[PDB]
Amino acid sequence: PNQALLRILKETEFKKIKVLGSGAFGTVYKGLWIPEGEKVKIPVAIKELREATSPKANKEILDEAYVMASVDNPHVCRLLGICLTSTVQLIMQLMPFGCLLDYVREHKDNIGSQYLLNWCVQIAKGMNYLEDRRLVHRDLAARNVLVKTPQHVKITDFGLAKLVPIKWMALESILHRIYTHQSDVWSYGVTVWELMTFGSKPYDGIPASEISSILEKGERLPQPPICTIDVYMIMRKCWMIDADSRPKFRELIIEFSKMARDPQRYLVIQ
Ligand SMILES: *CCC(=O)N1CCC(Oc2cc3c(Nc4ccc(Cl)c(Cl)c4F)ncnc3cc2OC)CC1
Repeated sequence: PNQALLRILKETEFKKIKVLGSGAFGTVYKGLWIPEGEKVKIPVAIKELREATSPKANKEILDEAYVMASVDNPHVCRLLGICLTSTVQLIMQLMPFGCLLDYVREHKDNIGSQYLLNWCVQIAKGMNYLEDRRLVHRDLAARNVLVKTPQHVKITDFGLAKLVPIKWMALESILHRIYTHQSDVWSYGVTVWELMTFGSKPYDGIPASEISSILEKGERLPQPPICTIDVYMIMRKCWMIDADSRPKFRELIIEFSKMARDPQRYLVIQ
């Protein structure tokens, strides 16, 4: 473990400025990092996890935090600092444009095929890096991809589950609680479907308990109108029951990179 990669922050070093979101996990804020002895105010995001009733020990938390601090890839968010008190507070660079799911929903009219394909490439690059580190994300979804700038996105919330999204999970994860890189590939396929539909809800209106029976019967998310069969076939391959028959993230990089070269060929957008 490279301890230098992770800053242990003092409560005086950072300030919460505004609420960005809240959920069962806790609260996420926009704030400022003001390291002592420096002349800079750094915009950051601060995530405060809900106070644990039987928390993991501080040693265990730091061990996971070191892993999150060691991620070095342009398409995966890195843990910048941590503050451990009654709660766990995580500090990361601010991604000013928010989650990609909100972004595609707000910009449905103005999003072209090259943007969409470039995002697919960047997401697969991030996931491939995590696989290279032998790390399983387990919660990839459009809501967990953040927009640093419109053409630079990063996968977030890695390791947060350690420290249930049935509609993004591979069948084996639902039935047997098995999570692997190939189950991440299934989630990747759903994430791409979210983007191609400009933020539609997958299996809209269907209860979580019914999803597995839908998947067992061979039903899958429908082909988005803008996707050519070439793009849809890739998405469908991510949803095969046999996990090893799904594409590899390394393969997804190559395919979407090729399509990104001729976007109008692979996406038909008004
Ligand atoms: C859009 C889906 C949704 O409702 N939300 C996701 C984005 C949230 O707004 C922003 C969050 C961040 C984060 N989040 C974050 C994730 C992991 C970790 Cl460890 C940490 Cl410390 C985080 F802060 N990170 C960076 N920038 C942003 C920016 C956001 O909006 C500008 C709201 C809920």
